[PDB]
Amino acid sequence: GTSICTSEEWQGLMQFTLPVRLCKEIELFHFDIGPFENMWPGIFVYMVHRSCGTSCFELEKLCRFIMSVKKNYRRVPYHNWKHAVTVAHCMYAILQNNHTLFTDLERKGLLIACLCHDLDHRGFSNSYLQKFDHPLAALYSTSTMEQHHFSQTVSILQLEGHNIFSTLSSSEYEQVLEIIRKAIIATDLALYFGNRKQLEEMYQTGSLNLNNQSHRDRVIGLMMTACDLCSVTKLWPVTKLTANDIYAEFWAEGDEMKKLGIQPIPMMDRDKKDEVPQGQLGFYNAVAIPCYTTLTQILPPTEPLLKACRDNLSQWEKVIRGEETATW
Ligand SMILES: Nc1nc2c(Cl)cccc2s1
Ligand code: NI
Ligand code: NI
Repeated sequence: GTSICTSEEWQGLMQFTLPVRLCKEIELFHFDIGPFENMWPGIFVYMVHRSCGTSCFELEKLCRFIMSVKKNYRRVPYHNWKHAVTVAHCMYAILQNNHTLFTDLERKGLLIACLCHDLDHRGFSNSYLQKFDHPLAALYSTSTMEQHHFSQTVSILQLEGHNIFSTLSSSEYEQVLEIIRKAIIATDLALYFGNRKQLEEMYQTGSLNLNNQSHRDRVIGLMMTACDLCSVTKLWPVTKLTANDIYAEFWAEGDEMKKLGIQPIPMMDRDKKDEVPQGQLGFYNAVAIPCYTTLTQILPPTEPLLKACRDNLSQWEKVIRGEETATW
């Protein structure tokens, strides 16, 4: 089912104003929402306003939406409200450096998609649900969770006075849902591998063209992935801390696989922490680097995200060689 924010919750956010000093920081790729928990909702409003305009959605309908989107996230270590807003910010940063490539309808859809992309997450992966045949795996055969995430989004839209997209033409309403659906589905990392490879080939052969709708969906696809993984693009100490959350969640799933007579993969096994560095190294070379490498080629203003990822790759190599500092 679906939860609704209180009258007290959405009204408090409307009064919200972003401290002056933050306006300058929020624009940067490396900005870290972490030290500002109370502000997160109003941080998103700010990004929506700056990107899509103040007269984009009715403020009340938007604020009701956001605080209900907050409440429908779970107290899991990683795939939580904190993550949703961190992905939204990275998208906002990309959009601001690439504003005129994307239409007004796309930007609003992509920002909403990022905030909604992990809705009602349980801390269990696609592997888990399909290995053990959860009812979600039978209803959604591929990209299982990502389909539930979008289904959750639509359910929140259908709440009393929550529909932010109502003041669009019925044709544009169809379009923005499809943009959102295609964005949320693209966060399934299984799909990423094929997407990047294809996008790379289209760029090298020069056939890439943003006026071709199928190309746009793919670039949007890579952008979604870039935002999903942006923890690997923050400053090393922030990157290190977030990893602890990702693994805290991985390990609790491993704790379930054991009882049902399965040795879970090394990455999810809490008695196998020693492999974590080399696992990150592998994940950067196989997924992260190539994702930010390709995105930069397509959108050169996004280059700082790749610089920061190369930076964190280097720090994981340092941890492997035993050169690790304290960092808490
Ligand atoms: N830093 C991050 N690491 C991972 C791994 Cl190892 C698997 C899947 C997603 C992510 S995000
Ligand atoms: Ni997800
Ligand atoms: Ni995510």
